[PDB]
Amino acid sequence: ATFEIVNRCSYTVWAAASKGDAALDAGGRQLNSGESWTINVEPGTNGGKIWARTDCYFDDSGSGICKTGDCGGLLRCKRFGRPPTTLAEFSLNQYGKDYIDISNIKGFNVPMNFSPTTRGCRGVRCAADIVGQCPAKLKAPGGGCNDACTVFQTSEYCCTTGKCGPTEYSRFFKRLCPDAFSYVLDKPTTVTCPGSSNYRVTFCPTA
Repeated sequence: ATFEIVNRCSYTVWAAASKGDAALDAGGRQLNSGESWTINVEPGTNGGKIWARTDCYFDDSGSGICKTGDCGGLLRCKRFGRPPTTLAEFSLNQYGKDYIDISNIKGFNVPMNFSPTTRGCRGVRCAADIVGQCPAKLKAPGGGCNDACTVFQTSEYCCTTGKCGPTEYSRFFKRLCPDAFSYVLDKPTTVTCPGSSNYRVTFCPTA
């Protein structure tokens, strides 16, 4: 499957793509404003994610740091990123269907649209000004709006027991972005697409 990753933001981002125990494609790349990066994701990939990283520095070996979304200091991510990260999430070719979503369960850094580029389903978007509106207790000084699990580390926010409800913090994310997951047991906003669809992830879509 092909994913075109487009940075419509006015600022540079460092895109990242991983399934948690491996890179997808090259795993990460710099995208200046307006740049596009097309990656190939193997069919059957389960639990893949694409995100943006902000305010990164990398040396000539591809080692460094980002203020949001850092993946163990690597330009080419093999693992998931450090919150806060708006997440494009997907599992492909699962009994004939692909499943996609946007999640704020690990916070929000950059606005995003995640849409199919082939027929048979719809896209999702979370492009409200979550960072500007972020609750004071959730604001990440390095940038972004953390989720409440990252900040407070409670069973309720982290859904550790499997039995959690919505919270004042989850409701903040959900009010701003109804089409994204706001907590683990949110009513799902997953979209079912035809198996082997292709996609576009656009950072700052309303930019």
